[PDB]
Amino acid sequence: DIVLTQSPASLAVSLGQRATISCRASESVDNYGISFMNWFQQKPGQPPKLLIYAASNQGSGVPARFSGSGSGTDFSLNIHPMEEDDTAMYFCQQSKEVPWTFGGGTKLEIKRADAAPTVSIFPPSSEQLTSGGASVVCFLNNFYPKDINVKWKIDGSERQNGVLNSWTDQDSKDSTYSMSSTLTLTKDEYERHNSYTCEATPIVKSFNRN
Amino acid sequence: QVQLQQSGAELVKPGASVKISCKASGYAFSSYWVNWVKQRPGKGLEWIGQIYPGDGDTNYNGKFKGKATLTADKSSSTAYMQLSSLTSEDSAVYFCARSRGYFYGSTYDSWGQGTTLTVSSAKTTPPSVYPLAPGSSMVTLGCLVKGYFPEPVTVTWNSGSLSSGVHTFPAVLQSDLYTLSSSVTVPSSTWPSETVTCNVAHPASSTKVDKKIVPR
Repeated sequence: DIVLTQSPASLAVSLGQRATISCRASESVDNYGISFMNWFQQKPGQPPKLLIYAASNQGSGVPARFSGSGSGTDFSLNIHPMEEDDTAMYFCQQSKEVPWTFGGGTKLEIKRADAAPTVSIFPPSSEQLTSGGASVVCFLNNFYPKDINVKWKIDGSERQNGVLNSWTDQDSKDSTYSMSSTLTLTKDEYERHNSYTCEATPIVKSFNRN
Repeated sequence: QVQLQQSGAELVKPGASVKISCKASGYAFSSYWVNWVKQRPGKGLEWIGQIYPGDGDTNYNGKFKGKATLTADKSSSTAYMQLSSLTSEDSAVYFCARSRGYFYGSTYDSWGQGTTLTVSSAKTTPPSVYPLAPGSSMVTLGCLVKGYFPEPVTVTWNSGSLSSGVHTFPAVLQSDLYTLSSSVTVPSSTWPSETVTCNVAHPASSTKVDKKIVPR
């Protein structure tokens, strides 16, 4: 089988700059001067989309900011100028030899200026309390860069057990990230404390159980 | 236009089989290879095999021989993939894709939307839907969709007409149940003087829930 190795696994590039993604094959993916190397973009929840076929040809409707180079075992995809909606996964792929194979993917993200999260905290709903549970939810929205730390405090003491976090993929329009953090307790444990705090590292939001 | 339309998500128990379909339109189905591709939840892409519908010939990735069987129905322009003796390793998104001739690097040029297969013995469970209002110039509201299986759910706000300012977060799995949340941010002049409603559908349990976000 032909193995395709992509480099780098992850890349962050500023608006207007050049991104270069490489793909190296374990053996040639060309014959008769034809290349069977193709490049695809994949956005969340979507199938891959063709960018470049046969090493260097733009797919139908693909903008000139996408280009491809290479032959034999060495190939590269270039994007210039980088735009906000280019944040995505990128894959190389060879159709020379059955089984057709894909590279491992490159996650290409956009750089932008830092932005503090908009933080919102929510007590458990009365509905959840009637069934015996108590989830406290904190949203940390529209921030940059993606690395952020959320800390929970209950009555002034840090709380780590019962926390689950989820992050969105980079926004295709404003290049920010968002995250949700949920602290789940029993109703009885929730009712044993007063103040609940969510902190982003700080930006602090709190409520008191009334 | 050229289009491939795949069958819906399936939850099946280990040891069973499933057959996924891919219906083509907008071109001569007999004349182009149809390929099948696997993508694990957070992973890369694997080619399973391909079929030439005009004559039924198939080429398989040996890794999938005896797992996958590819067939085609020319009359309905539909390709099928059967997956047998299923295990949790077969849980994935499966795509069909049309490929082109060597003039085009034998590239894929049209894809189905994907079919998610969940192979599990865990039991189907509908979500509990909890509205999140502030404890109380822009106000953020939320909807917590807790304790469901399998994926997916669909969450909208005001039946989808409230689409800007929304963040719907990836579900998290714990103890065979998923939980996700969604936030929406609106001007304070629009809530609670106007109504905001979370709408949740969970097709696997044939459940739909609407919950207004009520001020506290």
